[PDB]
Amino acid sequence: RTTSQWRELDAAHHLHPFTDTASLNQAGARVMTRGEGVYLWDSEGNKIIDGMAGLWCVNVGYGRKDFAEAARRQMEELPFYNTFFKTTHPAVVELSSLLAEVTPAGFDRVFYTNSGSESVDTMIRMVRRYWDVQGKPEKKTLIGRWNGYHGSTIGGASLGGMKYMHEQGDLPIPGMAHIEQPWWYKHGKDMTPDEFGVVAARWLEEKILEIGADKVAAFVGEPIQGAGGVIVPPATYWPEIERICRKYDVLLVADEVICGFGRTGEWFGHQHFGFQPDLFTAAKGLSSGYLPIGAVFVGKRVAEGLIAGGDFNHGFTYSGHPVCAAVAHANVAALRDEGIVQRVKDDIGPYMQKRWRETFSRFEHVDDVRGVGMVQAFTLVKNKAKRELFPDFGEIGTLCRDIFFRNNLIMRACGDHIVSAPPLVMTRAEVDEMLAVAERCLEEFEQTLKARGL
Amino acid sequence: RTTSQWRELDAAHHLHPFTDTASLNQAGARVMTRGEGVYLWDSEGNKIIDGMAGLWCVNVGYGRKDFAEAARRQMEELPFYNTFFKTTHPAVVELSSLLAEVTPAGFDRVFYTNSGSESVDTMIRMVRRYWDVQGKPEKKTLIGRWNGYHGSTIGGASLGGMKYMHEQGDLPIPGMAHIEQPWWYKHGKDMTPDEFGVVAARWLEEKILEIGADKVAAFVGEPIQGAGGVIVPPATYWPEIERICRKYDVLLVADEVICGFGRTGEWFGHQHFGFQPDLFTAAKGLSSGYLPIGAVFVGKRVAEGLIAGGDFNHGFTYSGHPVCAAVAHANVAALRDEGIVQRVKDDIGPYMQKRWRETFSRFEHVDDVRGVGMVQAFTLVKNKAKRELFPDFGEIGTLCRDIFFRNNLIMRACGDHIVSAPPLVMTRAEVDEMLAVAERCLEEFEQTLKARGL
Ligand SMILES: *Cc1c(COP(=O)(O)O)cnc(C)c1O
Ligand SMILES: *Cc1c(COP(=O)(O)O)cnc(C)c1O
Repeated sequence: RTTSQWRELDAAHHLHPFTDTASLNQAGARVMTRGEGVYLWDSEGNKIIDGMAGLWCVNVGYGRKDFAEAARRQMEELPFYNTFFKTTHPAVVELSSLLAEVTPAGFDRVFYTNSGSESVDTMIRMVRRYWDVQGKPEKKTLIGRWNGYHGSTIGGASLGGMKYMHEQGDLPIPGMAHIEQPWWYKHGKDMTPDEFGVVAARWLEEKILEIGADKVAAFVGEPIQGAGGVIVPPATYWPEIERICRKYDVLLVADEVICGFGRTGEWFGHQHFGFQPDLFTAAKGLSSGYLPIGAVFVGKRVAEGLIAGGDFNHGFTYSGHPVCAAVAHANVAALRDEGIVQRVKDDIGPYMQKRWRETFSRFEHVDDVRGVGMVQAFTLVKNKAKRELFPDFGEIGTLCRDIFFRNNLIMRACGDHIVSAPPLVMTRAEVDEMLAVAERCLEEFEQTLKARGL
Repeated sequence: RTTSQWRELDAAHHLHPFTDTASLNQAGARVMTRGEGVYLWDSEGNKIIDGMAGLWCVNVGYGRKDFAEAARRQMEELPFYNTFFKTTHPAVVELSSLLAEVTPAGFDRVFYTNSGSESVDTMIRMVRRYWDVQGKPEKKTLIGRWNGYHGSTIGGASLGGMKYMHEQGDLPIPGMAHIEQPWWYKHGKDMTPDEFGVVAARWLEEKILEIGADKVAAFVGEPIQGAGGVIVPPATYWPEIERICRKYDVLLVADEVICGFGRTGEWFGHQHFGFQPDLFTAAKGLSSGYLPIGAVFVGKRVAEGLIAGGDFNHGFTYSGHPVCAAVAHANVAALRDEGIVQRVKDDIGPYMQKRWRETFSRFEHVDDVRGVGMVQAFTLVKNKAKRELFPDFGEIGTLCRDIFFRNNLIMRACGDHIVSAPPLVMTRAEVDEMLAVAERCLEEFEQTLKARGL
């Protein structure tokens, strides 16, 4: 089948996530056919550097033949059985045991789902059920942040702070509130990042008192905001958020769907930033994207509460799916046993962060060069001196994104932020290869900008 | 590694869907280890007849080594790439094209998810977006039915009509309404099923008029209610429902997550009952549960509307997952090319239905014996003549279900309804084997019932 034929059928039959279907079909979709290591190939034979690891998720890289064997094997002995009928199976039990070993102490119990979005919905129902069991039926409001992302279920879309999502579905649903994000470049004023972190955290206390603590169930946040543009909060932020949650008896929830499983060099983002959530949600890197699986890790306090509540009338047919569990188990064992997470912390992470800042810090319209471990970013700005952003935030980002895409480099544009999260197994030489291409693209971007009078 | 050790680890680490964790952990979970055809084996070596096909989903049966090979091949080539970045891949394109061939005309476009619950959330958001595009922002209420089931996301749980789900999470969310279910045994009074079908359908009309039609976006229903107990509506019901929807310009949605992919003998439940929905939701049988995947099949009218609205800000990371799509393609090809669906319609379906009715007709406390294709059921009753149900609906069903499991037969109890949906590939010999066990179990049930208080 040819490229044109694949594009024709896709256009005729397939509706994509977060896309303008009419526009995509007119332009024709790029057809990705093969993956190896940190590279992809499309139907036209182009070799491509995947600086986004699929979608923040292919942490061990492409080409894991042993994962495929594990999946083949499980699918042959027991492709599926449910966990609804007072029933279980070996794959899900073994995964549960292994996860308990790589997660912080006090996270022994896990609830499985198919996606990060379902994980978030599960977490929402869990935190509300918890307060009901505690004898506090009014404590039901969850607080998230503007520009935070927590998936695409009705629940996750509501808890998320993307107005372009809220506007489709009559969202958010009741019992959801939002505070501003800890984006220093925009909101920092004449504060240092550290003093801004305290101020941005205290926005949470302001909202809790506005609503009434007796009505607030939880605060939920990504340790680093992903889809929002890799917004890295100041070091003072999460400790203050935690102090506030504790003061007002509000549950603290980390959404680890992106930061989870080695992304920051720690196993989980909350470990890097030094707070202790009562639950956290996961997916993506849990299986390195090799098969769909998500999870909610429930701390002991919330677990006991749920357990005391009897029946928990929640779950999905494919919860604990044997094949996905078998692959996830192989992935997590690899991340640990092959020293992949440790390598991010000790070796490739520090190297990436150094080289990232050496590469982009010299560009006239790049600023806020940032990142940790193997997630990094910067922002395209009109004038660094005034911290002035381009109008129509996102239009310039698209231009630069298309230049990357044309040059067979995948880095994503989130508004005018450029972000990257490559496979964790990326070599130092691969890191340098990617940056050399990225640098060339920014030079092309800089000239294209000046040449358009922008 | 022994039964005991898996049960200790499951208790210690695993939170299951729809169960009392405290009780299960005390009693011990049943460990399912392997499957072949229509049979399962547990860690204790018991051979089990799976009369529920996993969870209404293992439609081609266990042991498809060809599906495992399709999975392996795809996972080695491209285990994942996203469909977000103006990108696609051959597996999802191929599946989309095959699906268009087995779905009714006018359904050419499909949106992928990981589960039936995500499909329902997707459908809710599409339905509301569609009406926004029409310039009718108040046309946002979706109507479902009491005892309907549409998943376990916050959205799906709210649209579903299970009170016990509503009472956990503060559901339903706004813009949801419910009408009574077309359960003739309970609500039929002195009407014929056909007369009742019209009355029960008209409950939708009176609800629309109570709310106001300009505020009603859609009616959503399972052609046959699954988790509610295989409630089979009279022949007159769906045509009247459809007539009412057209009268009030209300979208009609079939939830085919169970009835889909051959369960009734047609490819889809709505084909059997002769109505034409504007969208329908799928999962389960889409891949015979071999991997998690779901879909929304979008008809031409709504597709046109979504497409006219530019960005559709919705979707999941693993939407259209290559490996899952490759396995679903294999499954759908098998259902068609191996004549499995046709065989349900022409051979095993009629046989099952005849034998089901022959088997359970004689029992004193069994009534409303029903079914179509390879979904069938009956209800345990205190007195047939009065159509008097036992009090504490569900307690007596539990008694009977337990007898089944002690005799290595899986049939589910939904309240006091006993239900069955075995793999579609079940042979006539296997049907008779299953019914011989079940008949024995019902004889024991009548015994104990009479022995300890009818
Ligand atoms: C991607 C993502 C989700 C949702 O995961 P899906 O698998 O796409 O449903 C939730 N939270 C965060 C932080 C994410 O990055
Ligand atoms: C099982 C089911 C769902 C939900 O599917 P999951 O894959 O469990 O999320 C939705 N609708 C119907 C009719 C179902 O039977």
